[PDB]
Amino acid sequence: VVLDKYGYPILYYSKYEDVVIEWNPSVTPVQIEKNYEVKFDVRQVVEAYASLFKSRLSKLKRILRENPEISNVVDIGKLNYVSGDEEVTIIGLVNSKRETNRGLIFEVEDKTGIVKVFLPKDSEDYREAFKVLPDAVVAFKGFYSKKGIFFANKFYLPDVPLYRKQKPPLEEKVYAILISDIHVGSREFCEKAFLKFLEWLNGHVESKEEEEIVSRVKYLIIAGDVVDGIGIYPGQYSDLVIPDIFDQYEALANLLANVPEHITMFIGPGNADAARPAIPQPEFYKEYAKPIYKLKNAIIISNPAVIRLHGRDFLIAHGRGIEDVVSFVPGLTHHKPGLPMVELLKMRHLAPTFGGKVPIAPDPEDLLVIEEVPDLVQMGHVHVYDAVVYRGVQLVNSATWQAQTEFQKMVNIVPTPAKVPVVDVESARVVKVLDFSGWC
Ligand SMILES: C[As](C)(=O)[O-]
Ligand SMILES: [Fe+3]
Ligand SMILES: [Zn+2]
Repeated sequence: VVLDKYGYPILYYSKYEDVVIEWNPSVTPVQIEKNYEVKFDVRQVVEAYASLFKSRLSKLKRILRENPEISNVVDIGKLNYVSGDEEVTIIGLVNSKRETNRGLIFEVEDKTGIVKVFLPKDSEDYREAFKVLPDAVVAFKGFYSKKGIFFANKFYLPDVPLYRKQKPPLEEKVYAILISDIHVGSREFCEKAFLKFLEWLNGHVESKEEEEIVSRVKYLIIAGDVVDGIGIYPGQYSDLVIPDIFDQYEALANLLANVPEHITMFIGPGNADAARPAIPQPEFYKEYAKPIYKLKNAIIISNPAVIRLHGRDFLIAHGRGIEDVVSFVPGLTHHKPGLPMVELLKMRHLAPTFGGKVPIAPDPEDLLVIEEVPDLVQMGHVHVYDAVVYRGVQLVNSATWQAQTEFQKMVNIVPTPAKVPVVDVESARVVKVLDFSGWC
């Protein structure tokens, strides 16, 4: 039985009040100038979705036009004023996508019209066109039939540039720790493993290599599902140790209060959090999440957000789009969220698909478009660790602190709890993975 305060689910144990972890005096932190900036945050800004699709198409059409190979772009509404002898390019939204034994049939839409696009079974770009999600913005080079079909010979994605200038080296080596899906309130929350991680952060390490990493750790990024929430799925009460949303954030803040003062924490919301029930999520609902807002070394970031650390762009998103990729693309699955994350980077959109459990807000501007090329992309949500480099961009899933729940077992989700990516800010790369799973 769920309860509501002003409409929101609030309720249906210890809150780590006693938890006190002090810094190890034996370890001295390396004195580095903290160079950080929230480069992008959601808060820095008839048909309900008309303005959103206009914004999405306009933004991604700009990214496609930056490809030197994309030329002779013509409006879809002008396609039969074009003779069948002229090779043209069209840019538009993938409205529909259907496979025949003879190839792929797309319904592509721009600001001027809609057209049926055919791509033959084995056009060298087929593998990519077979993977593209609907409501993504793509380009097609080909000829118009005059029967109503665009016979494409080439398919293009917004993508990331193959060549980008290397960044100047930093004065000192600085590390960033990536975590997500803590799920405080769940019986499956790896409580001891997380306490051992807080000890590790406070210089309580047993090797010299770890000691030189801990001394240089200045940033901690939390990519959503910081609490387990209330009424997220039917039967969730059976798994909750803390069945109160206020007490979940209070328990979380009591743990996060034990994060060293020299570490700047960037905390973003997820789908389990007391935040907007659609994406993008500006922040957390301050009425429920107040205890984390009061942490001295914490900065509440939006979902999505872009954090510039020492000149390196870290794009932080919860990871709702990984689900869209695994459902729509056969062959791609969890156990490896790295490849689905590459597809979102290539589409330059975090969650293009409409209709899923993935609620996309009918906002005026599409803030889910990856407008600028990041150095690192951090996502959570799927509860499986992975890391892959695509064209100099590090794609990384920060896993979870939650062991396999009853519900996860049923929907065949196999998590990799307590696996912590260690990021070298200079190269914006995962250099080590801390494994605290022995405590699970
Ligand atoms: C429990 As979940 C799959 O919403 O991180
Ligand atoms: Fe989660
Ligand atoms: Zn989630």
